[PDB]
Amino acid sequence: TTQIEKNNTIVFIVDRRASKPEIRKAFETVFETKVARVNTLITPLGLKKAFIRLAPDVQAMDVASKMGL
Amino acid sequence: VKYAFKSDNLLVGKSRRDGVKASFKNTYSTCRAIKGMGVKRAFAYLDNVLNHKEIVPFFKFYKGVGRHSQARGSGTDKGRWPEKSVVVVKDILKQAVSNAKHAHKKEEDELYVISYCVNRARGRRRRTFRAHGRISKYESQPCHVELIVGPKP
Amino acid sequence: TANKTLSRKLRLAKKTKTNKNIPRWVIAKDHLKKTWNYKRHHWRRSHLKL
Amino acid sequence: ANLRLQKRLAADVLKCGKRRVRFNPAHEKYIEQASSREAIRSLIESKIIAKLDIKGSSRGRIRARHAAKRLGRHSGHGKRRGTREARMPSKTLWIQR
Amino acid sequence: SKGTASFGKRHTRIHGSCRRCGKHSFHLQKHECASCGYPSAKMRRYNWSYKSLRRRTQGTGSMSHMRKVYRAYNSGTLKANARKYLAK
RNA sequence: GGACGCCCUGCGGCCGCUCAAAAGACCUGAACCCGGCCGGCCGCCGGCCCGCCGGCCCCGUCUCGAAACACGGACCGAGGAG
RNA sequence: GAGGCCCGCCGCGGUGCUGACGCGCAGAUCGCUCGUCGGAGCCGGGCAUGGGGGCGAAAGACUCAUCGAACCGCCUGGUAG
RNA sequence: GCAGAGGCCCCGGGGGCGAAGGCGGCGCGCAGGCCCCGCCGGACCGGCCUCUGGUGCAGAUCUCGGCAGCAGUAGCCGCUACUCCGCGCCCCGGAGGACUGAGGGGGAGACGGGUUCCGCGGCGCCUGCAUCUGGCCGCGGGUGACUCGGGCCUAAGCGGCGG
RNA sequence: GACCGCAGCAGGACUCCGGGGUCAGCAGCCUCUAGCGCGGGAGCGAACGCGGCUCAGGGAAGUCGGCAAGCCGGCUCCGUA
RNA sequence: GAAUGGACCAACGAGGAUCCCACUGUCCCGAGCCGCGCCUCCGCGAGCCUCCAGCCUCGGGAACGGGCGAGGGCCGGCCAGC
RNA sequence: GAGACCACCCGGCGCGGCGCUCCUGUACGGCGCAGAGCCCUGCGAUCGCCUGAGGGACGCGCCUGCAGAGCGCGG
Repeated sequence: TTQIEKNNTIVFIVDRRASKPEIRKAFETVFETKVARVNTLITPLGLKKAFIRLAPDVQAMDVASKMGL
Repeated sequence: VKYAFKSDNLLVGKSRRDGVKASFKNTYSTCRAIKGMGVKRAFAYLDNVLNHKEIVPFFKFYKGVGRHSQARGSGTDKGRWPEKSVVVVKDILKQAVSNAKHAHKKEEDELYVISYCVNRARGRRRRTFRAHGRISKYESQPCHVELIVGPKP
Repeated sequence: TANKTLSRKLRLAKKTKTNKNIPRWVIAKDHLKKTWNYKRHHWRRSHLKL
Repeated sequence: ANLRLQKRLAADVLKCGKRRVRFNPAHEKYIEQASSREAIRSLIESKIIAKLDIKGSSRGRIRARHAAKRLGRHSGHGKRRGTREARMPSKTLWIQR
Repeated sequence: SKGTASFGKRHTRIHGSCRRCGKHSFHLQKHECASCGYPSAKMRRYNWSYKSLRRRTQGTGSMSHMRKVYRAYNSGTLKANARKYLAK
């Protein structure tokens, strides 16, 4: 949650099959926001976790607030 | 029926513990030495074995136990001071001392230890490891201490 | 091992999430009487994939 | 009161090994409450958490014997434990000449 | 050094998981499954072991399709069959 | 699936409670083995008031012949072969 | 500056002690003492060779604590004066 | 004597007014064995006649399960080592005194293990003495790559090919 | 320090970076950095063991055999059958 | 007894012998002294074995007995050694 | 004075001082025109004197200081 405030990054678990570009289009279309970069690790427990850094113009704190995170 | 002693109107205070994590052999001896002692004398005596002033006579399981000067009087040259057992026997006696005095309203002097049954109990079985691919055991020997304070012998 | 394979990682991952105790509420609902999983493993003794 | 987690963090902040790290024993409580690199950094300004110097061995005895060796004081045949050719290669002197 | 020292120089994975049978029977060097038989199309069944055959065969899994279709044969799969034989 | 009260630094104990019963982590609960308390000085067989006299080698098994310095046998329970 | 040269560290072997241990630290370990140490050297990974077959600077050695013929199942509850 | 089967047990065999089983004590029988009494136990069980058999155990380096004496015995003899004080546990903090001694008891990787990593709480196990410790247990988290590696290409090799 | 040997198994595991002093040395011996105090402690100071020292005078007479120990050793310079 | 190779030894060799100088507890002839075990305590705690029982002399006996015949010794309970 | 443990023999013990005697071999430091020499009053391995010194002691003699004989247990 500190990352949302200083890295503009919302961390989301996404499907393992999803590629970086697919999560860019999905985050943009579902949360109506602009994304800059998605870094992705597969959790030791086999879950893809995405670190979406939102584009500078949008602030993640507002985007997180709309989701409730 | 866990308690071996049958009071049959003997006005006694009884406290026990089940599978106490001590050695059966060492605890048995502490209880036997305590038998017949005044409740106060027993408390002082058990404090003395902890302080090494007085020894616990080993009347039964004595092989490999060293003769000491303190046991000269008890009639057995052999004796040992078992510290872990002494703590348990004092704790069990304390619960009996309080329970008789609260239940039978008896002054501490009147109460004297009268019964000491200790029964070997089931114990943990940690494995030991030996030479030539052999696996041994380090089975424990817990005991069920039952100590009863009473009016008179 | 730090150079693992996703397919191997996926099978090892299931084992980590599966090695869990019976939920206490499950024990209560079914009246289990046997609260130990017996399919629970330990990294020191158990060799998965052996 | 394990101060081990605080000690590990203090080592990275100070940039030194845990052995060098020392704690002011008086402030046991304020170190126990510390739980972060930043919190330890505030303690470092208070000087309760400090590192020692590397206390490296003295070279004074060595730099005295070395100077005496320049005066030919400790060189003798008993002192030599290696062959002349090892101490002075003959190739070295010819190549220089 | 026949036993302990020799066992200490082991740090390799001779066998690996099988594609078809999900067991640590696939030799990595030979590319064959000890139990599954993969990459052979036919599976490895040997009547020398009754127990091995029993450990993996029909009935040792969901039997999803077969169960559903067997149940239908005790119901309306047979009526569908009669309709096909006659016209369609 | 354990009311209460008493204590205990506390653990835990103690009472009791529920129930027909604790049946209390479990139906019955044997043998071996062991702890208390009490009672004796003791293997068997016989006579006797009862600790004295008399008699008693360790079985099974092969074997001409076993107490054998032949072999098998710690102990007890269950299973075990025309 | 040459050498299947010598001494010697790590390594690589294992000579003695008939040492310790011998229900072991250990189904072969430990201590000194050793042989060698630019070589016909050592070490890791990949690979190939399969059972009367392999491999062997040959010891019937080695082939996963098994080898003068592996191991697992089966024929097989093989047969025995 | 055992365990079943077919019958019988003269108002339809014995049983919560206590079955089988267990523990002691009589009695009968040459004995195999039976019977009854007391106590525990808590629902089944027989006698006779005919029938059946997977029908009686001191042994088999018998099988399996329990467990004794030895015996509070043998042993816990590698890696130089701890001490004082704090509230102090072998954990921790300060102060001493050591040690591994850069072919390290250091800091890192390949492999192999597969979450052991970390933080918080605890000890019921385990830590072969202890523990307030922990690699142990419960809970919650933790692995981010255009440049590093896989992928890529070939090596020994291995497959594939009208056949 | 988590691999592999039934173990928290004086067992075995491949690399990479490698300070100071004495030294010919990456040897031995102490040290800086960094790690750290290891299946527990107390006493007593028997026999006997296990490792380690020393021993008068003699010196292998000991023993199957000088086994074991002891001697020797670095460097320079003579002198070498 | 002559490539089932004969003779021959420079240099080697953890190869197998013999002797000498040196050196030393190898020994005469053993003695003292460290550490660590042992021993005693505190806490932990097995293994293995086990017909029974654990004193001898002689006799007879599967010819070499703890037990059997005849004597002669022997409270019982333990430790450290061996 | 005795010892694995015990037992044995002795008991108001012991601790740490002081003398005596003994072991080793002349303590730190100060002093010198010592000192081979070198060089500025500096340097120097050493040597002589204070010093058969100092340091040490588990043997003796003494207390000069602290202490020291359990209403502990059993009869």
